[PDB]
Amino acid sequence: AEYQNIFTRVQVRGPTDPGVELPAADWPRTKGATHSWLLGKIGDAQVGPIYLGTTGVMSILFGIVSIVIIGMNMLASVDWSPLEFIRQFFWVALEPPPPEYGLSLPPLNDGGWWLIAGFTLTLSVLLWFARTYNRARALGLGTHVAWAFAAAIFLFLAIGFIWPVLMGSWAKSVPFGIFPHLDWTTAFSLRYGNLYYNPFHMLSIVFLFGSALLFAMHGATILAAGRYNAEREIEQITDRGTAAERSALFWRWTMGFNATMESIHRWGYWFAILCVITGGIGILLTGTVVENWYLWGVHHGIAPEYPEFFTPAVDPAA
Amino acid sequence: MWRLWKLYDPRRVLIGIFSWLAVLALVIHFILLSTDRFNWVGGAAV
Amino acid sequence: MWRLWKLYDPRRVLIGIFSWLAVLALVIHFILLSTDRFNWVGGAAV
Amino acid sequence: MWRLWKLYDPRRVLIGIFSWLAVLALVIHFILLSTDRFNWVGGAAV
Amino acid sequence: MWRLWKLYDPRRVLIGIFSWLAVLALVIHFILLSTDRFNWVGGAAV
Amino acid sequence: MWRMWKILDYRRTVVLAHVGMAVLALLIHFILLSTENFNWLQGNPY
Amino acid sequence: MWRMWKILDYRRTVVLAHVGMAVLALLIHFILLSTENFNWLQGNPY
Amino acid sequence: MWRMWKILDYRRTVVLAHVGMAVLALLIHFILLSTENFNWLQGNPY
Amino acid sequence: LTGLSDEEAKEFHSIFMQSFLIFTAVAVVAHFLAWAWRPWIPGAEGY
Amino acid sequence: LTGLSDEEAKEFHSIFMQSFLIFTAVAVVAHFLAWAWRPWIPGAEGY
Amino acid sequence: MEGTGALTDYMNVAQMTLYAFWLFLAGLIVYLRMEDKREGYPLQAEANENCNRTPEKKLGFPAPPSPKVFKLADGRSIQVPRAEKTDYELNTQLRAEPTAPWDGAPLEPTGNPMVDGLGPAAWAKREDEPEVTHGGKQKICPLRVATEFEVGMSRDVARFWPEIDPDPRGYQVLGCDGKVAGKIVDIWVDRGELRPMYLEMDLSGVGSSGDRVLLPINFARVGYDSKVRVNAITGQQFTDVPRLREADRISPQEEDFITGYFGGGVLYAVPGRTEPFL
Amino acid sequence: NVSDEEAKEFHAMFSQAFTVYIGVAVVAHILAWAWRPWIPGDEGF
Amino acid sequence: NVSDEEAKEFHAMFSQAFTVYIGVAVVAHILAWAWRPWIPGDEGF
Amino acid sequence: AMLDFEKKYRVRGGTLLGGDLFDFWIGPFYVGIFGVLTAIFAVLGTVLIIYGASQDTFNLWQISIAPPDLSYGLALAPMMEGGLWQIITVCALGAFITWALRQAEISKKLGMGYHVPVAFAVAILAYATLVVFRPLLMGAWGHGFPYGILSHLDWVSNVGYQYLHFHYNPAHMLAVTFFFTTTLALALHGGLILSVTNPKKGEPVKTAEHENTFFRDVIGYSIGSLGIHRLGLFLALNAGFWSAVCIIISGPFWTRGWPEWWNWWLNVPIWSWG
Ligand code: BCL
Ligand code: BCL
Ligand code: BCL
Ligand code: BCL
Ligand SMILES: CC[C@H]1c2cc3[nH]c4c(c3C)C(=O)[C@H](C(=O)OC)c4c3nc(cc4[nH]c(cc(n2)[C@@H]1C)c(C(C)=O)c4C)[C@@H](C)[C@@H]3CCC(=O)OC/C=C(/C)CCC[C@H](C)CCC[C@H](C)CCCC(C)C
Ligand SMILES: CC[C@H]1c2cc3[nH]c4c(c3C)C(=O)[C@H](C(=O)OC)c4c3nc(cc4[nH]c(cc(n2)[C@@H]1C)c(C(C)=O)c4C)[C@@H](C)[C@@H]3CCC(=O)OC/C=C(/C)CCC[C@H](C)CCC[C@H](C)CCCC(C)C
Ligand SMILES: COC(C)(C)C/C=C/C(C)=C/C=C/C(C)=C/C=C/C(C)=C/C=C\C=C(C)\C=C\C=C(C)\C=C\C=C(C)\C=C\CC(C)(C)OC
Ligand SMILES: [Fe+3]
Ligand SMILES: [Mg+2]
Repeated sequence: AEYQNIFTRVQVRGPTDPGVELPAADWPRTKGATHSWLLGKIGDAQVGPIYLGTTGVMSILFGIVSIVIIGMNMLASVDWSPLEFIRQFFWVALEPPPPEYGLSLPPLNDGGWWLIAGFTLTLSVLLWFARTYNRARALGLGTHVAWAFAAAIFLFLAIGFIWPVLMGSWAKSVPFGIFPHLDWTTAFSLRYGNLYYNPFHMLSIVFLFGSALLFAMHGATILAAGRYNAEREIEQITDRGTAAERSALFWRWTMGFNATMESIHRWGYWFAILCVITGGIGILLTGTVVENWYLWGVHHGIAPEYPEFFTPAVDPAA
Repeated sequence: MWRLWKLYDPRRVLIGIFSWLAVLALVIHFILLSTDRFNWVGGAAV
Repeated sequence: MWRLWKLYDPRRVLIGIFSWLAVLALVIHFILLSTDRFNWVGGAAV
Repeated sequence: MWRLWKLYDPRRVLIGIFSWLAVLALVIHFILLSTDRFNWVGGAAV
Repeated sequence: MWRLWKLYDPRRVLIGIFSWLAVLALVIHFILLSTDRFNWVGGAAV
Repeated sequence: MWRMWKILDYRRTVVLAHVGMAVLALLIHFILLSTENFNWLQGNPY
Repeated sequence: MWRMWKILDYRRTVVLAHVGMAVLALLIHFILLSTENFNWLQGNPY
Repeated sequence: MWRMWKILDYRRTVVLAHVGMAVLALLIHFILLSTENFNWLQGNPY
Repeated sequence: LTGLSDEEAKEFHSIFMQSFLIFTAVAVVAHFLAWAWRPWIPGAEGY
Repeated sequence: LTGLSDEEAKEFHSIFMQSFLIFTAVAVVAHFLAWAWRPWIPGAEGY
Repeated sequence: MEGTGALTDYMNVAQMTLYAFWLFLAGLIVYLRMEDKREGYPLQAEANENCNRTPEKKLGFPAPPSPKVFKLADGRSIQVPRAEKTDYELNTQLRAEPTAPWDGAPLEPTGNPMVDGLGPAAWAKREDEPEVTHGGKQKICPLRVATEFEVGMSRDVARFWPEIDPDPRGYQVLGCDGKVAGKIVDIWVDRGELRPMYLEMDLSGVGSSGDRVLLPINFARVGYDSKVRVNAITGQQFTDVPRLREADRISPQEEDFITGYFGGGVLYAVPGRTEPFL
Repeated sequence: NVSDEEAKEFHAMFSQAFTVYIGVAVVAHILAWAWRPWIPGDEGF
Repeated sequence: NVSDEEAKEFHAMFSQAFTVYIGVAVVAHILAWAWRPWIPGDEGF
Repeated sequence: AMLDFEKKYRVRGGTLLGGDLFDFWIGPFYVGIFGVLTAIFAVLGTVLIIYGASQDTFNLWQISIAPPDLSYGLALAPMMEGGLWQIITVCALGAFITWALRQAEISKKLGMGYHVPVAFAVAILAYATLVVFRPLLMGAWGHGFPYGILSHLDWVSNVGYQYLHFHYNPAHMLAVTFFFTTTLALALHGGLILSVTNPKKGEPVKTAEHENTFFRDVIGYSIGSLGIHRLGLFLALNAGFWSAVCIIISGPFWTRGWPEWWNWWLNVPIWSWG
């Protein structure tokens, strides 16, 4: 019977926080900020205010146009039926151009809407990167969050823009839909011979699994050391308390080595961005310098060989 | 029209314009390359 | 050689040796069970 | 142009250049290997 | 050249060298075992 | 109307108009490019 | 060669030697078991 | 060129040079091993 | 407002307009050369 | 031991060179034995 | 193997790009490992750990980097690892005796480990000046001096369903053995994270009604029966909880003192907690 | 650090085990070669 | 921070190691060229 | 050797079993009784894996300890026909369980909560789902995945395609979402801490007020320093838990193509529209 530090029991509500004052060139923040009891159980209860700047507003405008174009094409695909839109919600999409158009501009209803939606969505994420970059600089912080986001954009641009351009056709890019973009993910692996054999896909999984592993470790460690005020990590970095000592000692005694309170966030930071960086690189390599990842794996001696269990099929057209 | 720079930071406007010019120039040059007529490196005939 | 025990705690070497002997005995017995000739319970013929 | 070295740490610039030179030299050497004409270890005939 | 043992801790250099020597020896012996000409326990003819 | 600037902030309104018109101008030019009758680079018969 | 133990701690070297030789002794025994001519448990013709 | 050691830390450079040259030497030996004309282990006709 | 006086704002505005006009002047000459190479306004039958 | 004197550093180096030479000499003897078994430098035609 | 991407008879672009990342990843792991060694290094190798019988400093691989300098907002520069935190750790004389003379043997505390600071009761050396917020206010402060704070995130929840939005002021504090140590008289809040950090309580059940003591919120089980249960320590052991130097302020050093004491009860509160199941 | 006597004591302890370990290893390899030599000829084993 | 005398001593042992490494590397490349030249002719190797 | 602040923490007690017999450190590692058990299990499993490598191939990627055939059912197989995989599986389960029990002793000795062993138990639960629970429900140990770096990737591929489109698995969709969300949360949390404690050069280290302000400026909400670690653990553990759910329902509770599972959505009377 002990407090498990899962939900906050006792809460205190002060005045709503306007935030750290910005330089006298940024737009005023919004004036709407409230407190939610439900969100205070997990963490900070205050919702709002939000900053709306030049890049923030422009990113929303590009993002809305992208979402409207995708949504209207989805709704038109089911003959404007809201009932069929709900029924087919996971299946509808905005389809990329067919392969015949290459990298040229296709007609609106033959991949043109996809290219416009992709362009405006790319602009919105690029402007959102600048928005995240400027907010960190305005408060005098480092731009680590912005560059972590830029790593995510790299995979977003590699999958949807850079790799299709290298392949010479917009058709290879991914449709704007839920199940259709899962179909693209599977068809990508089928087309290029089991993307499991892509080494950068393996590495991207290493850091994806390692990110969940690291946050499970770090999240549990901080919650386990929450008795000693471990969640106050800034103070524990500039002034090492016993929580940082116990957290470091917990993992040292467990697996022989440990990080610091600051350095575990570097580990988590790099694991998250390496997942997305290696993923983007692996997508760029396939189709461009590797045709069949399994045959590439056989060429490098990594494909296992299985003993006979059945009578092998022989290609009748071979 | 000189009162703009009283209202707006001259530096932040310049980055805004440069980013707009860089993005627009790249997009226009890319669109021309996609065409079968203005693709100068492809050397297509009219 | 009795001076080795002025360097290593008797308990820690006993745990180390017993762990090594336990692991080694299991591996060899298991390796023999893998081979048909020395799989005594398997009862293969020579 | 010597004023550049008061703006930037000489050590930091040299590491940046040397890393740039190392990566670029590796890239060009491997770019030549990828080509049929300039692959010296492959012994291709022009 | 003897100053190397003043700048560096000799213990850390010896471990560094022996780590390289052990790893390199393992790599080379394994590479030979992977070939057919030099795989001695494989016993392949020339 | 000159009183519009006592309700709306002129500094923010000018920025909103410029980024807003940038999105609209890009969208319309792209739509025309994605049509047969008004793609001036493709030059289809009208 | 007793001067070695003024540089390298004898107590930690012995443990390092035993664990390291354990891995090597197992590794070499397993290498022989992989071969045809030196797997004493399989007893293939030499 | 001994002023290079006031800008660069000599102790750090020597360790980095050895590791960097280990990487480069292993790479080039392995490049020759991946070729057919310079794989000395396979011994293909030249 | 920003930390610029009238003289600073007017000094920036003149250079901004000169830089804009020179940038536009180069861009116009670039488009004249481009039109001489290949016009981008097709006729009723196309190119 | 980290702050070795010049005399101790010089004597460490002398043993270091002798140990390195003995290690190299054993390796060279090993390579002559290995070369007798199967040479690793092929001719123009190969092995 | 022919086609685009080929570099030699065997090497291709996707293979060399992979080895380029292996080199980058190895360098990154070295960098990350060096960042791991900015607190607690070089390692103190006590006399019993070496055949030379003298304490030594161990760096490890990779060796610790150069010290890091943090610029603080108040106008200070602190170099990490801090000199005084290391100096304190290597100069204090522990009131504990190792169970066996060899290295790696656990320490057996001689006196009261909860007040001496051994194991789970240990505290770090921290600054004795109470922290301040960015605005300049006192960071951690009780509700009496921080009147802008009210208990309960939602008034409606705290009013009509007070079980899930409790106000623990006036509750009773129970030790790990059910002893009624005292009664909560105040809540200390962090102006930076807007959270209750401590529950101030009198010691009326085991001492005087005017003696104030701080109970960390993470060591307190605030039940639905107007009770706060402290499984960490016995009710009587509340009398030895470290006291504040100033009645209205708490320093980072004091925070470690208090959380260290309650953490000492994980092993030392009652006999048998330090013993195994079997 | 350690004295000459302690270093010599350790090396005497090391020399005992090294001789026995190398002696068994040498005898083991002589038996192993007598059983099946591991250096193949030009035609193999 | 680091004086001139140490820089001379660092460069002296650096030059010595550089000369020995470069000397062996040159001989190794001559031997490698004597084995199989790595620069193809017009018709190949 | 020990950290300069480690001495005052290396105290006696907190063990679950073994007590004073195994309560000591070897270098940085705490041993305990479960450390001896986890070392015995780890070495035994690894050496058995290396023996299985010796009988097939020493290529690191091609080493494969495959489970027995489905024809053996739940019976223990001969050693070279899946029995070695079964022995290594129980060794791995023993190694993993003793590892978490060792962390519980270390948690108690440091006065920390048992969050880390419990979070690791979710990973153990996912592994036990793959090699015990799902094989048990389907009735044969041969449904487990082989112990090989590249061979178990082929197992994942074929098992995923046994349902013709594993992306349409609803529990798999949820588990992937948690996996993607936790690395997004990790990048945000890792970056935010680094941004505050490593700001633009010259500026001082920022406070917790800057952290809340930054994320409220970007997306309008900030979860706080305590909320993010609860959220990170929540996302990671749900990723672990729903991974076990997605694989446990693949074959014991769903034998058809996963896209066909969504036919219930397509036949909801609210939006049938036909
Ligand atoms: C049959 C399917 C194939 C397969 C085919 C592919 C393909 C194709 C790809 C992957 C990719 C990945 N695969 Mg895979 N993959 C397989 C099996 C697996 C298994 C498993 C256990 O079986 C796992 C764990 C993984 C895991 C992974 C990741 C390591 C990697 C995705 C990283 C990521 O976070 O992207 C998610 C994050 C992003 C895409 C970036 C997001 C950032 C942007 C900016 C978000 C913008 C949001 C936007 C503004 C929101 C509004 C938009 C509008 C509303 C529309 N794959 C099998 C072999 N896989 C990707 C990769 O990197 O390949 C190496 C990839 O392209
Ligand atoms: C009697 C009390 C103790 C005991 C007391 C002592 C004392 C005292 C000493 C030894 C020493 C040794 N003992 Mg003992 N020893 C005992 C009984 C044994 C038994 C037995 C079955 O009875 C064996 C086989 C051994 C074996 C050994 C050797 C490890 C060592 C002697 C060789 C040496 O000098 O290494 C020297 C070689 C090295 C140091 C090289 C280190 C190797 C490194 C680790 C690199 C290997 C890499 C490896 C190949 C990687 C594997 C590949 C992977 C895929 C990566 N001892 C009993 C249990 N023993 C001596 C010793 O350890 O000195 C150092 C020594 O002084
Ligand atoms: C007994 C004495 C020691 C020893 C003592 C020394 C001393 C002293 C020196 C060397 C140096 C060298 N030693 Mg040594 N060295 C030993 C025996 C060897 C053996 C061998 C088979 O026995 C080999 C192959 C080497 C190899 C090498 C090379 C790494 C280097 C050769 C000259 C040089 O500067 O490279 C020329 C090439 C370069 C300088 C650049 C190479 C680029 C590579 C690809 C990456 C390097 C990154 C670079 C260092 C980045 C610097 C950034 C800043 C540090 C931040 N040594 C023994 C073990 N050696 C020298 C050295 O390393 O100086 C730097 C040197 O001063
Ligand atoms: C045809 C292939 C199918 C597919 C078929 C499958 C199959 C089959 C499975 C998954 C599973 C998963 N898939 Mg899928 N999946 C596909 C495409 C994807 C894509 C993508 C981008 O397309 C992604 C992101 C995913 C993601 C996922 C995850 C939800 C899940 C893997 C995580 C997990 O299991 O945690 C669980 C983590 C563990 C089990 C790790 C256990 C940890 C243990 C306890 C500790 C080990 C310690 C170790 C031995 C120590 C080593 C020694 C030291 C290093 C020294 N899949 C494609 C469409 N997918 C798996 C799953 O959910 O099952 C649980 C699964 O079985
Ligand atoms: C390290 C790689 C991982 C990663 C990192 C990462 N992602 C990031 C970041 C980082 C570091 C950010 O900083 C950024 C962010 O904002 O995070 C909170 C972001 C982000 N990652 C996001 C998504 C995302 N990340 C993903 C993945 C990942 N992110 C990786 C796993 C994925 C996946 C798995 O596919 C997704 C979907 C966004 C939430 C955010 C970037 C936001 C953005 O680009 O915004 C602009 C885009 C638009 C489409 C505009 C939307 C506009 C709205 C629709 C307006 C709504 C109308 C109206 C204004 C509302 C009010 C209504 C009125 C009626 C009142
Ligand atoms: C559930 C949420 C995520 C999570 C959490 C998590 N993992 C954890 C923890 C936590 C909280 C720990 O505390 C614990 C730890 O100490 O981490 C450093 C751990 C850990 N997670 C690890 C790995 C790991 N986690 C993974 C996943 C995840 N871990 C989830 C995504 C994966 C994946 C997805 O593949 C791996 C590989 C270890 C680094 C560590 C536990 C190590 C351990 O128990 O080691 C014991 C000693 C050994 C040497 C193991 C030997 C085992 C056998 C005897 C032999 C091998 C058998 C095995 C079946 C071989 C399989 C090979 C093939 C699959 C290639
Ligand atoms: C009717 O609906 C209303 C209006 C009511 C609102 C509803 C909206 C709805 C329901 C929207 C639903 C949206 C959904 C479900 C979207 C799903 C999106 C998914 C899952 C996307 C997943 C992957 C997509 C990717 C990765 C796309 C990548 C595309 C890229 C990167 C495109 C880049 C294109 C560029 C850069 C274009 C350049 C143009 C140039 C000029 C270069 O070409 C010449
Ligand atoms: Fe954190
Ligand atoms: Mg589709």
